[PDB]
Order: sequence, then structure tokens, then C-alpha cells
Amino acid sequence: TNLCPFGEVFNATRFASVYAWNRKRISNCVADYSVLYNSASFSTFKCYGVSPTKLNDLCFTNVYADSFVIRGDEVRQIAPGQTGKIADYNYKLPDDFTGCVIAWNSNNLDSKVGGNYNYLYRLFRKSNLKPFERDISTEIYQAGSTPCNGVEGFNCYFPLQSYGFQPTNGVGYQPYRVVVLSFELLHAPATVCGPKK
Amino acid sequence: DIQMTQSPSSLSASVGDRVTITCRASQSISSYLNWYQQKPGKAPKLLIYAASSLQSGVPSRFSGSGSGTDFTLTISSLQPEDFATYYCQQSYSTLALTFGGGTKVEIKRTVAAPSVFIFPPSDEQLKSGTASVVCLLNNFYPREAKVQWKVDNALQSGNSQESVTEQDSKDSTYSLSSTLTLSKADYEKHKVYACEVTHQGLSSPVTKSFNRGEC
Amino acid sequence: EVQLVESGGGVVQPGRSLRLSCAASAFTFSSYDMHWVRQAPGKGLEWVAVISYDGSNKYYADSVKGRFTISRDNSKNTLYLQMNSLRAEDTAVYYCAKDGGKLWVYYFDYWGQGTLVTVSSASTKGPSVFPLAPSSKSGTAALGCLVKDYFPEPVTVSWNSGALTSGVHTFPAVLQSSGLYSLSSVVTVPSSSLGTQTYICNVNHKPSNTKVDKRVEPKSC
Ligand SMILES: *[C@@H]1O[C@H](CO)[C@@H](O)[C@H](O)[C@H]1NC(C)=O
Repeated sequence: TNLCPFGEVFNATRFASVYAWNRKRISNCVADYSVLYNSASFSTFKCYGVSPTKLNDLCFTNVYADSFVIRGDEVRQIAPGQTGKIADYNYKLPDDFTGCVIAWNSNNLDSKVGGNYNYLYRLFRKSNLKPFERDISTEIYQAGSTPCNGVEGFNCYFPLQSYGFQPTNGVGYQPYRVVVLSFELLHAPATVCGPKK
Repeated sequence: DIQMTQSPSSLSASVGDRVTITCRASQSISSYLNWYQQKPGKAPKLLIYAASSLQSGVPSRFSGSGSGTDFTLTISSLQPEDFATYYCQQSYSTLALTFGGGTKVEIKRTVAAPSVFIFPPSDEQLKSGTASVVCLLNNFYPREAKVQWKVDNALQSGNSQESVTEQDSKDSTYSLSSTLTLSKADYEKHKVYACEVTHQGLSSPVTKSFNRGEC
Repeated sequence: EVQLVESGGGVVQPGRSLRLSCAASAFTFSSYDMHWVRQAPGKGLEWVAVISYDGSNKYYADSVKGRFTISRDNSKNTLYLQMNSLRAEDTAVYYCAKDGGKLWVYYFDYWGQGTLVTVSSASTKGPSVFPLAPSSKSGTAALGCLVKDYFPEPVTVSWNSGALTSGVHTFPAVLQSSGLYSLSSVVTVPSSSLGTQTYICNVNHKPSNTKVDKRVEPKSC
């Protein structure tokens, strides 16, 4: 009776930054994947560990819809085994990831004439993120021998940095909105099923 | 993107030998690797799917193995109808399927010394405008054989292009023709035309040459 | 017993369009995901596209996305591949393939024999056959014919109207930079029988309707 809330995940009025990527938990609903099928507006769309065609007829225990915003050059980092600022310090996928990744150009939405600086990433971190880790700590990154007593300055840098999203940026630096649909099947009842009941 | 390194690039093995081919992935694939056969000219054919599951109708001598990145195909006892190029194919990245480089299995046999002949451009070709110096490596084994053009003791590269037959049905030997293409004006500007050949069955590099317009 | 029959391949200029069609038989076609896979001349295999069993889903490789189009008609049991804006990289033999579906992921169960698709901006040209004359070696000698500058494939080559069979090697052609092809064909003979036995190669290019017989005799000086 109840469809899975895939609309409020994509057609949401506004997404979050990459370091605070926002997670929606999908359980107890019939999964209508056709919103992926008909919508050809998708620039990037790749599924790992599972086929998209053989998906609408397979029951899973839980689905996890992560959503955030990055730039074009960084989109290829949203995948297992990848490295980079986004993959290492913002959003890391496990090597045995089984799901799909979707991304589309949102330059019309997430760009202001003066540069929309609301979206952020983490530029520094003492170690790489574990898979599906969401670090949002604003601890001053220590870069030098002198310890940082919560103060900025010489080798004391603020860990977060802002994107410079302008309408006139090249397609490489334009804002893309990204959604990662991860899937989990455990020794437990499958609450999410395609139309094949 | 995911690339697939298959090694060795080419191997030599006789009938009955335990053949093994390695396929390595740029990053982890759980077990979604596939092994395909392809005779020269014929279409490919499924042998193994998902690491080590034998396809229906495939001989039991074939068998896969491995998990993670380093996978292995194994023929317990090689058979004559199995000499063909074998590909490996990852599937984990579903919407970006990529294959391996391949491993041709050539029939192992005794080393054969090539017969290296050189052919100057015919007078009929010279009046047209172009000029093609042909160098023939005939009946040799294995595939690996270096062909090096020299023009007035000057090493040439990029002027020519080779062509190799499949392992011959009669004696299991290969053959090669380098076609050194160049214009008329570039032909009379030089005198010596040589074809240096290096091969495993040669105790020393063999050179066959000729001077322009002397016979 | 599973059969797939490709068709529609042929020579085509850049930027043009071409329609490929795979005819399936001896399985439930409308219940298996279908695959197109190409292989450039001499290069390795390359996955092209996928369509679902119902035809609702359509997926493409990054090299052909937004430029090819996969489709299927389940009543006719056929798989279509429309190729718009063909480039030189598309020159390859294309295969249709059944998924098998025994996994959550795509694999290739059965392969069709494929159809050739050549993209080239050159008109059909008659071959130019040239002799390859020997001399005094000192062993045995050899001689051949150079089938240079022609298009498209193939050209059939024989020696003494088919009488000369053993010791012959006709090599695969090579697409030289002019867009035309070059081919070498040779035969080895004992050094003695060069004056008595006459040698003539027979070249036939059906796409251009050009039959040529070329005498081959040793260099004189
Ligand atoms: C989201 O919006 C698009 C049009 O912008 C619409 O086609 C789609 O159906 C919407 N999502 C859902 C789940 O209906």
C-alpha cells in the first residue's frame, strides 16, 4: 500500500554538504524503482554488485538512501576503491559495496550569482574515514609541530572548506547532486520488496 | 574505472599440461569474474561464470578459483580443441563491464629459426609514387620476434607496420611481413636498406640488406 | 541448442547511422536481459549496452552513451541496436548476447557470431598488385605479391590459379594511414625452379569487381 519515499529523496528542495551527508532509512515499503528508469535527466548512474534491471524483483532487508552535493570532477570518487579528498575525508564506500550511485547536474539549483558557498567539504583529517562514516567535528586540524589550542594560525587550519559554486564555473566545478542507494540483506525479514511480491 | 590485468600475455604449452592463467583486478570484486574462450575468428564462448562455477556443457577439465583480486583459471589436462585466446571479465561494476587483455595459448613446439627475406619496391610501384620495402620472416616459433629497419645504418621507427599469421596448421610456425612504406623522394635520398631480425632461435641477430638500384 | 543471428553490418561513413538486428531463437527471448558487445579489429572485447527483459530499461557504456540506442521487439524475438553518429572508434564486429540471469549481476551466457561494422570515409578502390622478386640468395628462395591500396575487405589471393598450395602464406591486411588497406602474400620455392616454373598470383576484389593476374619473375641484372 505504501510506496517507498524515493521522491522526497531526489525532489527534495535542498541537499546537505558532503561532510554531513544526509541518510534516509528505507524499510517497510514497496520499492518503485521506475523513478530511476524513466528519469533520463541523470548524468552519472552506475550500479555495483547488483544489476538495476534485476532489482525491481528482489526483496532486501533494508535500503539506505544517502544524499549530498559535490562537484563534477569529484563524482568519480563516489565508488569503492577510490581515493581523494571526498573519498578519504568526506564519504567512503566499502570495497564490497552492493548498490547504486546516481548523480545529476544541479547548476540551476545550487548556484548563486555571487557564488553559493553554503555547501562544504572537509579538507583536512588526521586519518581516512571508515566506510559509511559521517565526521562533522570542527576540531582545528593540527598540521605542524606546535599544538593547536583550539586556535587557528600557523599550521592550525579549520578542517572545513567551502565550494565556489557560480553559474559561470566550468562543468568540472559545477554542483552535482548525488544519491547513493546502498542495500543490505541480513538474516532477517525483508521489509523492502519490488513489485514482485 | 576498473581495469583487468591478465597474465601472462601469451604462453606456450603442449597437450596434457596443467595450464593456469591469472587474472588480476584493479580493485576488489567479490567473485563476479567470468572466463571466456574465443577461437581465432569464431565468436566467444562462456566457460566459467562467477569465479568458479562451471557452465553447463563445458568440459570438467576447466575450473576457476580465487576471490578478491587474484583469480585463476586451470585446465587439468589440456586438449587440442582448447588452444584459443582466453579472456577474463569482471562484473561487479555492473554498468561498466570491462574485460581482460587475454592469454593466447599457442601450441608448444621446438624453436624454429626464421627465414628472413627482403624485397625491394617493384619498378611498377616506383613509377606510381609510393615505395614499399617488404621484409619476410617465414616459419618460426614462438611469436616473439623483433624486426628492426635500418636505412643507411639509421634505425627506423614508425615508418612501417607488421602482420603475423596465426600458428600454422601444418608445422605450427608463424610468419611476419614488415611493409616499410615511404615516398619516392624519400627513397632515392638514401642508399642502404636493411632488415635486422632478432629471434630466440638465432645465435646472433640476422640482417638482410640491399643497396638501391644495384641488383 | 541456442541461436543468435546478427545482421545489418556494413561499411558506413562517419557521422552516419546504421541499424543492427539480432534474431534470437530456442529460448524465451522476452524473459532475459540482452547485451551488445563489440570487438575492434585486433583489439579486445568491449561491452556496449544492455536492455531489460521488458524493454523498459536501457543502459550504455560511457563510450557510446547518448550516441547508440538499444531496443527490442519481444513479439518478433529481435534485438535492435541503432547506431547514430558513428565514429572511427566504432569500427568493430558487434555481438548480441543473452544474460543468463543466474547471478544478481550481468554475465554472458551465449554469444552470436556477430556482424562486421566498418566506419571509414573512403570510397571503394581497386587493388594495386605489385611483384616481390627474389635474386641470387647464394638454400631456397621466396617471392610474393603486394596487394596495396584497396578498400574494403576482403581480397582473395591464390597462386597459379590454385595449383600452388603448400608453402604459401597470405597475411592479414593492414589499414594504412590513407584509409586504404595493404596486404602481403608470399610463397617459398626451391632456389632452382625459378626459370622453368612460372609464378602468377591471382587477386580478386569482389567489392570493387577487380580481378588481376600478376606475373612474378626474378630481378634481372
Ligand atoms: C520527481 O520529480 C520528477 C520531475 O521533476 C518526476 O518525474 C518524478 O516522478 C518525481 N519523483 C517521484 C518519486 O515521483
